[PDB]
Amino acid sequence: ESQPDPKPDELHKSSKFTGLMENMKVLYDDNHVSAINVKSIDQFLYFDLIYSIKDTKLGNYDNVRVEFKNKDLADKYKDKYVDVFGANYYYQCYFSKKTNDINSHQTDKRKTCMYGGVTEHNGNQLDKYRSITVRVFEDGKNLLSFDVQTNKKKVTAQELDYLTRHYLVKNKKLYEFNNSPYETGYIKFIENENSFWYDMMPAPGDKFDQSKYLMMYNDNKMVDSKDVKIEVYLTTKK
Repeated sequence: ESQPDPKPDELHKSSKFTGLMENMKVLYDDNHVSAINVKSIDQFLYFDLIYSIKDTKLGNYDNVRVEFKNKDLADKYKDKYVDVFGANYYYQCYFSKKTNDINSHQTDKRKTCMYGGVTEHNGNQLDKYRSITVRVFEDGKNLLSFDVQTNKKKVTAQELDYLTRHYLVKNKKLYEFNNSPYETGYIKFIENENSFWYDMMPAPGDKFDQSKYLMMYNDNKMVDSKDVKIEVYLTTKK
């Protein structure tokens, strides 16, 4: 089944967001969580899992809390080896680790947080990368198309959304420090006779809540990388 295209729920307008657009841009910039074949090492609340994933590139985190929509999802992946991929946040992130009074001077642990992004490792690997075409519509016209790549058979929508928006930040300035050249944007995922979409712009007002925005990924929704198609619909600002 297909989510109706926007107009019920009309889209967020970037011109009515008066906060710092950088706080959206940073979620789809170069840095993101990516780990292959890792297992949970702890749990804070009953609907999350904690991973020791080090930020080898900048060391901004050593531990990542992954939050899910419900207990069933955390139970499904607990203690199993998985791949993790997603957009992380810091300012609103908190968790405690249950290391049983720990030792070895745990100290100086650097934390970050995310939602969903988890797929089983075993069985889900392709030998060679798969390409997925993204068609971009600007004011109704398809003026740009490009591909994103994944090595997973079942892939989260979060991973594909990140890769799509990363290209558009770098090449079409989708988000800038204090504005966007686009008024509205949505990303649409098509998988056989199912389709769904996400609003790409922040809610109006002077503050952007990163955690609430990223919470949409807590369903861990997945698509089959061989069947999915991506469309992006942007409208330009006056």
